[PDB]
Amino acid sequence: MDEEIFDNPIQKLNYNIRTEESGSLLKYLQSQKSNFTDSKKFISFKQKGNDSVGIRKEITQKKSFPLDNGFIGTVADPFIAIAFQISDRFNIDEYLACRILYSVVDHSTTRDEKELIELSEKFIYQNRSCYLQFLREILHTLQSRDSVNDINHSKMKHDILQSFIGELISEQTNDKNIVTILIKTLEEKVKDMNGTVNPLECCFRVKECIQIVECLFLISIQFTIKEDIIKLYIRVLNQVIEKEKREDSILKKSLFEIMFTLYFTIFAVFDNVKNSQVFNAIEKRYTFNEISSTDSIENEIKQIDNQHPIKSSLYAIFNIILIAKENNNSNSNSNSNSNSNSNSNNNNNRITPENDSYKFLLQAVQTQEYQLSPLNILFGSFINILSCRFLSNLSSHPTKKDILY
Amino acid sequence: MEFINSFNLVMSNIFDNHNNSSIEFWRICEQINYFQNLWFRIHDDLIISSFKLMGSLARCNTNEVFNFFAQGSAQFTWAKLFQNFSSYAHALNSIEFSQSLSEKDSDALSSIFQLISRLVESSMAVGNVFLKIGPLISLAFQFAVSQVDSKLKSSALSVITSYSQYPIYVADIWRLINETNLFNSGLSAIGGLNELSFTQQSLELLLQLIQQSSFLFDKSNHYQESLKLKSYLDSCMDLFNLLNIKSFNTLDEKWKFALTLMKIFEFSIIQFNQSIQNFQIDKQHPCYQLYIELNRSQSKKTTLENIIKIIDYSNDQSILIQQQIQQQQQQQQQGYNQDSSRVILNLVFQQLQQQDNDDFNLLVLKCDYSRPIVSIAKLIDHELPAISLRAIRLIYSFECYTHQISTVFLDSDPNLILSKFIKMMEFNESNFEDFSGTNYDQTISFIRYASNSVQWTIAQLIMLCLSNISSGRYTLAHFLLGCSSNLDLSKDFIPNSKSCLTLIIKNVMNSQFVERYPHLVDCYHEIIWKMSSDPITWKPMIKYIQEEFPNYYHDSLLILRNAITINGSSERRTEALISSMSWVFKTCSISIQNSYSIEMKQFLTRLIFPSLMNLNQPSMSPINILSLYNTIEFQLPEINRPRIFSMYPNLIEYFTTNIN
Repeated sequence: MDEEIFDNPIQKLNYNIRTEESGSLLKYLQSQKSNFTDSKKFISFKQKGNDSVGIRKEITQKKSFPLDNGFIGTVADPFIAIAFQISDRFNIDEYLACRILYSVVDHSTTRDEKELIELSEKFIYQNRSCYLQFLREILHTLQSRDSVNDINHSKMKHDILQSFIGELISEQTNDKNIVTILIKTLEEKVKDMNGTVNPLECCFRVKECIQIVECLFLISIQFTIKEDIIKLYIRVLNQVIEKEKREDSILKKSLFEIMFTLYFTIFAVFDNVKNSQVFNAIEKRYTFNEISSTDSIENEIKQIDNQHPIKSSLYAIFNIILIAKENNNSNSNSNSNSNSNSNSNNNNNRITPENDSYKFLLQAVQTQEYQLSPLNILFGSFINILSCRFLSNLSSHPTKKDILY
Repeated sequence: MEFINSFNLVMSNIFDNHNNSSIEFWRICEQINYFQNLWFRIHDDLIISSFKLMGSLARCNTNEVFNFFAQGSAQFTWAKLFQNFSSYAHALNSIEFSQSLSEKDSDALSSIFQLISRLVESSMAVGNVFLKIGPLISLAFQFAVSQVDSKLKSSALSVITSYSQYPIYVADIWRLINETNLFNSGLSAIGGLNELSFTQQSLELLLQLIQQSSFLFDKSNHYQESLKLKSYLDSCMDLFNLLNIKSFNTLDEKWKFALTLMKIFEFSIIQFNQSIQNFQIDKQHPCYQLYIELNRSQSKKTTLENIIKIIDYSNDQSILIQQQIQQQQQQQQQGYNQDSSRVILNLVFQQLQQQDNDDFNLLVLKCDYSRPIVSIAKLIDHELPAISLRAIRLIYSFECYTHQISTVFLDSDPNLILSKFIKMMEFNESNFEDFSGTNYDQTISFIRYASNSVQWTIAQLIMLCLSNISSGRYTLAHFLLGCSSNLDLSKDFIPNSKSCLTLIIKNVMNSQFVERYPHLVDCYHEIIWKMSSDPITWKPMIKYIQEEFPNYYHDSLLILRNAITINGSSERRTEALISSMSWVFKTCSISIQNSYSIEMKQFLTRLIFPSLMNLNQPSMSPINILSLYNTIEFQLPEINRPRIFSMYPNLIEYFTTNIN
């Protein structure tokens, strides 16, 4: 990582996807698996080692540090002081802090202490995201139909990329698993988000939180998901709700886009329980997601707060999905006589229209075009209930349900 | 009905952007019979939103939305909607003729007019059936004139704008505008914040009309109507002078209002320039007033003054956007200011493209530019190449009239100007994917053209200011190449500096730059040759080659010879590489004649004339005199006589041009 970040791993990824052999792409992804399976690298540099009190003497007494290709960067005492201040201000390893300050002196004309320290701050806050964006561009290479035409001539590359993320998703120690790493990283990056202490860091932390949920979204329209990861998505969404309630107006748009894309990640997991299909990373075939403990997930949706319209809209969606799974399981039992009439009442009491639930579902669709295909899958499902239940029951002396529907 | 209205309004907001995801959505709605179950017995409160959803879908599902209200199965149908419109119009007309609507009616007739406009935006064939269901244009004029809501006036006027997209209706729409006097309110400087939507739609109607009516610039027949066009253009000029005084609800409204006015002026000056023949500037032309309020030295000075403020403010904005890209998810709000800046740089270029002309200079033979030039030069490194290339091609014409952009840049900050040319001349190897694909999309190609034209236009700007040397003159070429800012050209270059010269030589010795851009390398070598063959600068130049670039005559012959040797190249790559190879030989010839160094001794005796005994020293096809000769291929092409000279022998000297 602390070497690889100067090596532009996103340009080298895109070369590995376009121009390289499948026999090379497979090697590069297998080494990079060591950055993805450790939640301390994935969006964080090499934080200070215990004997910084040795390393700072070594740098001061050599007056040099290691660059790449074996080069020994010889440096004056003011550069060593600025690199030590960068290493303190951000608590990073001193040999990285010298390399960052060097690259910031190469790629600028500026020479006041503060210019080099803000350019280093911006280098640190942007380039700490390298593996999140490396994962994002693989996930869009797996998602676009269009680069999938270019790659169909070499389709073994798409099978390799789908197998590679399949190994990050199949992984059995939950704490290595890339979906759990994205989840935990979102929990802490959202938790400690605050524009009133460093607004520059907070804007990069917002971009990181959006791109974490984008990676979770793309994974949830491409791969099968383990039932308790769905329960984690609902818990992080509830923590974004309790963050949104507390932060000022400025952060509310960014928290709302993070919150909506998580809400759509939960819908993407759920449509794959009946209509869509995704790559089963354990069976290496396409399947549905299975949901076995309905009443576990329903009691996670019940642990969302009662003040936020997301609760009743997820509860409406979940009762739509329950009724969509029930209305399959009826049809094999068709060799049974006459006695169905009683049960009709229950599956019409499940849908009380709680007014402002769908008003969140409106306000949050002011969002980005990569969601439009999943949005049409939501709307095709949604239109099925609008046509079959609501338009079919509007009365010509409208009640307090008809004024609602 | 809260929930169904809510769903319809967000589905409207998606498909309004011409978004092809509508086509899946429509077929899904048909398979679920959703539109039938909605419209067979729709309820009063659902009407407004359901017609907005249909008016969004009507952009890309034009035929299907039209057929749905034609098939007669729904609670609304085209003939029944036209019966409602004519009933409401006759009710307005008879209330107004008795002196000599609800809010839901307004927003519903507004969204039904919006749908009817959309079914004409995306189909003349549907408009050519609507006019057979009733007199829709005349009904729209009645709703635009009578005392109704500004929303309903603008949505009725939108239907008139979508019929004025087709010249066959433009003459009768224009007749009806001048009968109804509509623009005598629709272009009102005085009209308030509530009338801003009717003002904007009237400017958009005027823009859409002029783009379809050359007859409004005529005075041989249409003198009665070009006079009326002037009355509307002179109104648009005080609206543009008021553009920093009149109020808006947002900044996006202001820049859409600016962009419509600027595009009226852009097309009005094109239809002025296209009307001048054989010196005869007709002083009755409607745009001759706009030409006199632009080409000029309270509101009757602020026209050019407000244009210059938008050139200054587009530099305030490019500096603020190169900062705020560190935060902005906000690109959607930039575009109206960026396109207003692009149209301003088109219009200034269309004031120069009457003086970039022999007829004007042959007319002159019978008869503070620094701030404008410098606020254009600050846009050389603009984030859109279609603005950068406009600033550079404006500076090209401005140097042709003056030969003094050299002093204007020294009077300023020459560092902040020269660094913008350098920032455009720096080679990025990653901006590359091959032009070998036959499927030349004009959209993607115009962006790649606007990119790669920048370095070509900077190279040709340096070349012009080397071809136009009366001896000893410092020029914008000498400025860009970094010749001494003391004007004396007989002084050495500054070593390790960045000028365009330091980049020209370092791009020439990049083999990928030579393989990708051979005509730009031929041009770059003609710069090197001219700076090495002028009687003043040759000594500074050849000294600077020997002090910072001593390999230059080996590495350039190596790279050019290899780039020629690549089989499957085309005649126009081979052309420029062989032209470039002549310039290397002649530049080397002056260096040998006047500056014979120990590197030149080693170059001749180990590479060009390699004496046999030297081959046995392991203690340190080659480029020898004979391997150089046969790289030029002295089989010249046997030029066949053009078949057009056998069709038009009387036009040979008209169909050729002498390069001199």
